[PDB]
Amino acid sequence: MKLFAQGTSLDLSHPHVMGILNVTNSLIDAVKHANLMINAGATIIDVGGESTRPGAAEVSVEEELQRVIPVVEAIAQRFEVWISVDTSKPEVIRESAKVGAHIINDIRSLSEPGALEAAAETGLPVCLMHMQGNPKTMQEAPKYDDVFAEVNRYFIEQIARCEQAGIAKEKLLLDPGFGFGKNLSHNYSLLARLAEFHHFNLPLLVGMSRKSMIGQLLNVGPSERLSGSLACAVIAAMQGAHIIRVHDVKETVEAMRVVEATLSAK
Ligand SMILES: Cn1c(SCC(=O)Nc2ccccc2)nc2c(=O)[nH]c(N)nc21
Repeated sequence: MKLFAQGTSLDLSHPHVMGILNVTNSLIDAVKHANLMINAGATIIDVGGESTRPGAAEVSVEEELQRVIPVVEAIAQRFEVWISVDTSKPEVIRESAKVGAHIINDIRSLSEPGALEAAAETGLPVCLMHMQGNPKTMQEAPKYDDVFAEVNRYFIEQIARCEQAGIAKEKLLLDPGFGFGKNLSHNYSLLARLAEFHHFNLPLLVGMSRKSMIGQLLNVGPSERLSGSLACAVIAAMQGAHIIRVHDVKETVEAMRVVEATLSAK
């Protein structure tokens, strides 16, 4: 299983660690952080200029472009690493691809006006993530009759929507969207049944690093969640998840080697 973008490819025969690069001189530092994550073994950098917590500011198109595009460019020029852009805005999707972005990672699965068309035109890989509602309201009272079945249904419909716009199935990644309109119970149901999403024959991407599903279980703050984050990452990668989105790259990469050695022997 492979992905293709910007003339290169990503070989998904082993788990990949995707390092988080938040962009909120800013440019000097982002590049430094990207370099460390690459030295620690990250094969993808996820660049994002808009926060997804409920009180977060709606960032304007011009503010998001100013923060994200120079970082994406500066990485594609310096390094061989793949670049994921964490945006919902067609303009950022377009401008990101023009300066070397390899993956469109949209928490809203191209629901914004023009995002679907913009993504198709780039020809890049697209991640389709599940969220109930939207970031400012999704955690109030998340509800499912059956959370696995409903996330599954959502992937069926969104793959179809992507194909209808000329985005081939082979471009797509799927992500159950841990913490995106889900309580503690919902998150763990999804993680326990993650391997069952393989029936789509598509790369699974997961993001659980330092999240509330760990925080509520250990009753600790974000800085104290590493062990819980590694446990999540290992549980996911053992079930065949292809890309793991994390803050702590060195440690996750180390844990992924142990998983890979275990999977190779199986
Ligand atoms: C951009 N993005 C995010 S941002 C939220 C976050 O990191 N929260 C958070 C960070 C630190 C502490 C607590 C919560 N989560 C995902 C995900 O799970 N999947 C994909 N594909 N993209 C994603």
